[PDB]
Amino acid sequence: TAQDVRQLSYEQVKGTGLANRCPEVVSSKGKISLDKTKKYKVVDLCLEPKQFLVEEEEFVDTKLMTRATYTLANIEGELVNENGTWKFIEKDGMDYAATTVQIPGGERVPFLFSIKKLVASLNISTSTELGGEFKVPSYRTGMFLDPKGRGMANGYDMAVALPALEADGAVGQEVLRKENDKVFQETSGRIELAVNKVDPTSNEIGGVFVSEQLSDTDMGAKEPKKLLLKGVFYARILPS
Amino acid sequence: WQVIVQLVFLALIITTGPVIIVYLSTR
Amino acid sequence: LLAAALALVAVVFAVVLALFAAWAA
Amino acid sequence: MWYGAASTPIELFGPTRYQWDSGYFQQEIEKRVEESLSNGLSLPEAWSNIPDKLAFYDYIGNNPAKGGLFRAGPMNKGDGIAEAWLGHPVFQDKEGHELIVRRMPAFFENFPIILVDKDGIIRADIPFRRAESKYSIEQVGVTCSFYGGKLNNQSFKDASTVKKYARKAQFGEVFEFDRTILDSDGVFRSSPRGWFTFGHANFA
Amino acid sequence: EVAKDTNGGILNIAPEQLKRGKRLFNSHCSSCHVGGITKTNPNIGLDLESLSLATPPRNNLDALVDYMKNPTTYDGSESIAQIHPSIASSDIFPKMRDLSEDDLYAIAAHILTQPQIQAEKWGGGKIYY
Amino acid sequence: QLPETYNIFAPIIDIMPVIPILFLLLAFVWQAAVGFR
Amino acid sequence: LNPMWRQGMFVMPFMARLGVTDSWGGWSITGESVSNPGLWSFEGVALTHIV
Amino acid sequence: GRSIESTGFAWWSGNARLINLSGKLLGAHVAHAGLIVFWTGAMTLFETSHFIPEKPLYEQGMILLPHLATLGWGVAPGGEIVNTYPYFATGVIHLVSSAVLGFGGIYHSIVGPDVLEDSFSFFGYDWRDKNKMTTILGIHLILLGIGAFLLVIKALFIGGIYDTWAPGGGDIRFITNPTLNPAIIFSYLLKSPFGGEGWIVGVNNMEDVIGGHIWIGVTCVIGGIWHILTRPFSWARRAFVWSGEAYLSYSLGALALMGQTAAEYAWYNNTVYPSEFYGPTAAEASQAQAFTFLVRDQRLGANIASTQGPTGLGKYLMRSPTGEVILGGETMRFWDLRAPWLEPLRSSNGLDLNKIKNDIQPWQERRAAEYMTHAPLGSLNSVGGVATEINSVNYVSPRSWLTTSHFFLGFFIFIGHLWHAGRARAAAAGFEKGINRENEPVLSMRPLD
Amino acid sequence: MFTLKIFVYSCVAFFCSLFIFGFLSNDPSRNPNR
Amino acid sequence: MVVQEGGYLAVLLGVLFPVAFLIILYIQSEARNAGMREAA
Amino acid sequence: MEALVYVFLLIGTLVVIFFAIFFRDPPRIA
Amino acid sequence: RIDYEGIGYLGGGDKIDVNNANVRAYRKFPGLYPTAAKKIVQGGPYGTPDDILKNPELSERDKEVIKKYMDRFVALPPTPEYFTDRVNNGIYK
Ligand code: CLA
Ligand code: CLA
Ligand code: CLA
Ligand code: CLA
Ligand SMILES: CC1=C(/C=C/C(C)=C/C=C/C(C)=C/C=C/C=C(C)/C=C/C=C(C)/C=C/C2=C(C)CCCC2(C)C)C(C)(C)CCC1
Ligand SMILES: CC1=C(/C=C/C(C)=C/C=C/C(C)=C/C=C/C=C(C)/C=C/C=C(C)/C=C/C2=C(C)CCCC2(C)C)C(C)(C)CCC1
Ligand SMILES: CC1=C(/C=C/C(C)=C\C=C/C(C)=C/C=C/C=C(C)/C=C/C=C(C)/C=C/C2=C(C)CCCC2(C)C)C(C)(C)CCC1
Ligand SMILES: [Ca+2]
Repeated sequence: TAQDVRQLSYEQVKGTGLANRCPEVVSSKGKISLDKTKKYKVVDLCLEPKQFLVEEEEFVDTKLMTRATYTLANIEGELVNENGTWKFIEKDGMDYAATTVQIPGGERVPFLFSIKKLVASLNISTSTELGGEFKVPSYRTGMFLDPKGRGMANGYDMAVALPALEADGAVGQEVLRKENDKVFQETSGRIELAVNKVDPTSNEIGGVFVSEQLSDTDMGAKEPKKLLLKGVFYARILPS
Repeated sequence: WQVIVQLVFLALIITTGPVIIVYLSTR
Repeated sequence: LLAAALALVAVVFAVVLALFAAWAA
Repeated sequence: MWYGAASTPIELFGPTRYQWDSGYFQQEIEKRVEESLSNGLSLPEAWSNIPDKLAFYDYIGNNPAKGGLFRAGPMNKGDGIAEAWLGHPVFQDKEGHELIVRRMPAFFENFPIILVDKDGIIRADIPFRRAESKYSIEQVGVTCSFYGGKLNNQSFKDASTVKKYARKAQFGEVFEFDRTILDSDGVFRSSPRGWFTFGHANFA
Repeated sequence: EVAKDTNGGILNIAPEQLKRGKRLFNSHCSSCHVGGITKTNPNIGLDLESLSLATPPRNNLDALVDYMKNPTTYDGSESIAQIHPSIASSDIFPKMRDLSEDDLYAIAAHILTQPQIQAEKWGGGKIYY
Repeated sequence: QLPETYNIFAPIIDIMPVIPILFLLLAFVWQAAVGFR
Repeated sequence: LNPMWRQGMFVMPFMARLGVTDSWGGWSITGESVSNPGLWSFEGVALTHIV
Repeated sequence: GRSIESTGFAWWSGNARLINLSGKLLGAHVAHAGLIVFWTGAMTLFETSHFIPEKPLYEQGMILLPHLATLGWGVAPGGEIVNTYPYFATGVIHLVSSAVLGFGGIYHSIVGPDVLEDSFSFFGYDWRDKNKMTTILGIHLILLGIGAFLLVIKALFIGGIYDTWAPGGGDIRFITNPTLNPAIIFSYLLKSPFGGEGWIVGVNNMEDVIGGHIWIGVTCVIGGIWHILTRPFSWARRAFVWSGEAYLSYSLGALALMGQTAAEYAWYNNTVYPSEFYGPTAAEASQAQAFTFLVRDQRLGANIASTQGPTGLGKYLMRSPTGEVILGGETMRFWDLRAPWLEPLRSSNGLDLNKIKNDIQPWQERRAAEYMTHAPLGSLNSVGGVATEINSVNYVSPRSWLTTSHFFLGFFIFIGHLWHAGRARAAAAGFEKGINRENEPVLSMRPLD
Repeated sequence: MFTLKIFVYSCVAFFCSLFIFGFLSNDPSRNPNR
Repeated sequence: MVVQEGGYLAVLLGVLFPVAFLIILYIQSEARNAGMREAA
Repeated sequence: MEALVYVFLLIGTLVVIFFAIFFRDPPRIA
Repeated sequence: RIDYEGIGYLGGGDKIDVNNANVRAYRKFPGLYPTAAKKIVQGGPYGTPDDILKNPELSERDKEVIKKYMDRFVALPPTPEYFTDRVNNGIYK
């Protein structure tokens, strides 16, 4: 489908929804050679979720609120054989996407579908599998402000709408401390791709991915929820 | 010195209207 | 998009159009 | 009622907005303290002679022009019931300049925290934007020492506590507050003076 | 009353030149340098302090006119004539085709005289509007 | 600019587009001259 | 630190302004302690107004 | 009649005295046309007189010259105004013609006969004569068709038209293969006016423009012939009010609609309105800012495809609701923009990240800077920039002038449509002068409750 | 979602047709002076 | 949401005390009206 | 649950309007 | 956070926290902006300021200028709040 996408024009794709879909590989035979001496590089890495599960106190199905803006693409990485084991080290690309789902009851669960700083060991054929750990930055960053003008790197440092509360010694606005002390909370979801299609002529791989991950905390005001993404992936092998 | 030319031309046009009216008002 | 939409639209429109055509007659 | 008179005492109806405007009580307290210094007494000994009542008058929470039309109840429903005078906080930089926190005017529901010296020059503040700031207490290095009151002769050098007492300082003198008894909502209410003036002006 | 060169050259400027310089600045610079911040890159403005900390320091008339002739990065390590309007690139920046040396010196005169009369306002931004 | 020839006709052209407005105004003059308006 | 004007009293200061400063409870808003204000305490003023 | 006693209308409503006077009415129309052509000529000569060679058109307050430049007169590749003489030519022609039309106007208004039905029979008419009206309508329709074919001829054979999408930057081009396919053209016609669609304003190539004018030329000619050689059917005769005021109201509604459409063309389209001449659109300028700082920050060593903004969305690059890779920030609303300086970087799935990383050209950066610094924002006294901006740049984009003015016009013209349509109905039925005291309809009606 | 679209389209076409063909039914004759 | 409880009372009392007032007047008004229209 | 009170007041107003329209005393010509 | 000890090293002070400060801060020292600042940020973070010079893809010009202002640098522990905005921190004018 990569050739198909190549043949398509912008006006033919714009609005259809194809722009958020990962290419397919119509071949389940052959193998991609990997000399353990030469360095490689995985390029055009595109995951496309299909399933978003949010665990409740088992994982339950949700409803997507943010439409077709969730797929990661053009992500870039070094494929280096370290001490015999094959390692993929994610670098550049569109390796994150803020998406919001809705669990039963109506509660919105926003999260940052991230694959940043991924280190994935390889265990390339249709039996090859890619598994591994990754960093998920804070959903909001330092300059972001809450509805009362409070943030990490800027904003008010107190509940400015309550001057009579912030007026006595000791306590204080210490109550509202939990909401006045914005925290950048890096977490970790942890993925696990799994190939299934390999085209040796075009050196393209694709197949299933599973990913696990951890999610939005409102700058340290609420507890995060575990989210579950079930999808397809695509990539290409390019020599260094 | 261009301003004077502009204002003279302006004066002539502006006056051109009412003059035609006055002229025909006599007849 | 689908043929069903055009079918229904043209159907209702043709119905009311015929009603009007009878009136005009 | 609003401007004050011999028939509207501040002990019965509360202080006026103009007393906060002119720093009436503030100037008085400074005068008494300096007089005590002339008598040979030290600074904390001078401030310790200051009554809690006078210090209470110099607090913006008792300013009748800081309330709201639909903020119902007594003033204690706002900041709470006044427990102690903490004493007078004196701010100083690393050079020893006596810094004063810019007092909140009655017009402003909120006010940026700015610590200014004797010549009205900005020496410290609490920055909105953190990056490229050049007056933060973490950078300038400011200390707060209380004279008189409950926190008498206590010094604070850590940036956190200094910033704390700075916000609180923009509201005038600092006091203790019981906000459990009446479940105070943390917002300022007007005095009987204010309500009277409002009601009677509109009725007029 | 500005700096002519890096050697301490000082020459007074009459309001005729200030007028021509202001007009030409507003005609050729004064988007971005609408007001001598820099809308296309606020990191490098026309404020006195930023000018003095450049290499070479554009704190003087000759350096400014030199910049208008052949502009460089803030560290002077590279040319930016293909991105920034100049005499050297008046072929792709046609608005620069009608500027003489007197014009460049007038514009520079304006830029250097502004921080002396408006103080913090020049290169200050919306803060001081 | 204008061709060098018709250069001399610059100020007059500066007044040329303002003429239709005058016509509007002229209507009122005409009316006031008659007895109406 | 908790006088009448901090407590939302609206008719109290008017009773206080003209002499009625004592209560039958044995207290005063001046801080003193009375044992018998007589008829014209706050409560007395209230009850007489009711009658 | 030229009095209240003789006509019933006052000096204000003075112009209504011309409703049944064919001669003086014709004089009014001709004189008015004279005023239009007058303004065209005079203003064109004004713009030519005030024009400065080495400045963009949109910096000099030009609205007429951009039209001529769009048609392909005196333009060099890129949108450089080299020859300003054909503009002078058109201006002069229009002006002199204005002398002719003016003479005719004054003649038929004052000198000639009031009624053209007496001395003549071809130029005379009764408003209630349907056949004559459809004949005139047909003639003028044929004229309009001829005009459309004039544009077509000019673009196909005589030099061509300025194409901003031309392979090599904006340049005049002769349209070799116009679009005659009905699927495409009428695909424009039956398309939504909402975001990403744009109805007929979303036309982005001169092939479709000129082909569209071929279609509209054929349609206008065939329709003209149709109305000249036929009479209105029964249903139309029953459905319409047949009087001068009614026709006036119809044309008013039409012109209101057209006014709105033109305002939208000026505001969103950059094909028939090249940004080289008219300046950038709002969309184009916002996208230009995002592009500009994307480039600046990428040059400073930031991986823009991975740069997380305060919200969690892409700071420079994100996705549109349908998946396309777009510029981040507020300009996410403007992701439907198509500009010749950006489309080189466009791929199948939107913006090509590789081309963004590697193949961004200096001229593109110059375009982005220029356009984001010449956004269509400015005050009434032509102070350029946002409302809080200070007095330095004298600038208001031509797009703003055109769009606002034509909204004003279209609006009041719609008001006029309501007014005259209503009065047409009331005058036709016979109660436009008040309620008959002896025939009050309500009094002959059963009460509501 | 498609059935909803069909429904709404049906309604719109219906009322629009009634409007258009309704106003074509000799509306100027609908006056008290007829 | 932490609201002022008295509000409830205020509102209802407010709303219901004139409402009743109006209704009272109206109905007696009409009664009298009827009487007068009847004996005419 | 002030929402209950708001809904009540709105419904009250709308009801008042409804009865003001369809239960008005008819105007009678002199 | 409410409190940050290394605020002064973000541009408004005499010294620069190489691990957290924005590129704009390096405009304080002639020669560093934009190239040296770019390479510095792109090569961070560092355990010690001197580690800056251990960065490949640094020209000799870069290393010269950087030494000078080596006396001008500090390496505080990297906090992601500022680290994420080392190029664009939402500040313009
Ligand atoms: C196709 C355009 C067109 C045409 C041919 C007519 C024709 C007519 N209109 Mg009409 N009208 C139009 C558009 C048009 N209208 C529009 C767009 C509106 C909405 C604003 C109206 C609103 C309107 C009303 C309300 C009335 C008419 C009436 C009439 C009749 C007499 C008009 C008259 O004597 O003018 C007289 C002209 C004037 C008094 C001049 C007034 C100038 C205006 C108020 C200022 C406009 C500002 C201008 C743009 C520039 C400002 C000047 C500044 C430079 C100093 C006549 C049949 C009358 C009617 O029904 O009689 C049968 C009537 O009462 N019109
Ligand atoms: C389609 C109409 C249109 C448009 C879009 C423009 C656009 C432009 N003109 Mg232009 N012009 C026009 C018609 C138009 N003009 C006409 C008809 C004339 C003949 C008088 C001129 C004469 C002219 C000159 C001489 C000049 C321009 C200039 C300009 C530029 C700056 C405009 C400016 O400062 O506006 C100022 C805007 C206003 C004063 C606003 C007018 C107020 C409106 C009409 C509302 C008032 C009416 C009132 C509310 C109506 C009452 C309603 C009633 C019905 C109840 C700009 C490109 C200048 C330029 O830079 O050119 C190189 C310039 O020097 N124009
Ligand atoms: C076959 C008969 C005939 C013809 C050829 C015309 C032709 C014309 N009439 Mg007309 N008219 C007619 C019968 C006719 N009329 C009748 C019976 C009446 C009722 C009395 C009128 C009433 C009438 C009025 C009231 C007005 C006109 C106007 C016009 C002109 C439109 C100009 C324009 O912008 O159009 C669009 C223009 C184009 C699309 C450009 C190309 C048009 C053609 C190809 C050439 C145009 C050149 C030039 C304008 C005149 C030459 C035309 C001629 C050679 C066919 C045009 C010259 C208007 C005008 O301004 O007249 C001067 C106007 O206001 N007519
Ligand atoms: C110059 C403009 C013009 C004008 C004023 C007229 C005027 C007229 N034509 Mg006509 N016509 C024209 C051009 C014109 N025509 C052209 C160019 C053609 C084709 C070559 C025709 C073909 C034509 C035929 C075949 C017939 C008429 C008829 C009529 C008469 C009845 C009008 C009617 O009921 O419309 C009402 C029209 C409609 C309800 C049609 C709706 C239009 C559809 C839905 C397409 C529009 C959708 C579009 C995509 C969206 C537009 C956006 C907008 C809604 C905002 C009337 C005198 C009739 C008549 O009486 O016989 C002479 C008749 O039978 N005309
Ligand atoms: C009806 C009427 C009216 C109106 C009227 C009108 C509107 C008229 C118009 C008229 C017109 C509309 C006219 C026109 C004219 C034009 C002309 C007369 C032109 C001329 C031209 C020229 C002169 C040119 C010259 C030149 C050249 C050749 C080129 C170069 C430059 C120069 C400039 C040198 C009124 C309301 C008032 C009232 C009365 C009646
Ligand atoms: C050139 C061009 C083109 C084309 C265009 C065209 C082709 C158009 C057409 C158009 C058309 C084709 C239009 C039409 C329209 C229509 C209308 C607008 C209608 C209206 C109607 C009416 C108005 C009616 C009314 C009524 C009713 C409804 C009721 C009854 C009565 C009556 C009848 C009144 C294109 C796009 C390609 C491109 C661009 C350029
Ligand atoms: C083309 C040309 C020419 C021609 C020109 C013309 C055509 C002119 C016209 C002009 C005109 C056409 C003018 C007019 C004017 C008007 C007026 C001046 C009017 C009025 C004013 C006023 C001021 C008024 C006032 C009033 C009244 C009386 C009434 C109402 C009220 C009031 C008070 C508003 C010549 C030969 C130079 C040659 C060159 C070129
Ligand atoms: Ca497998």
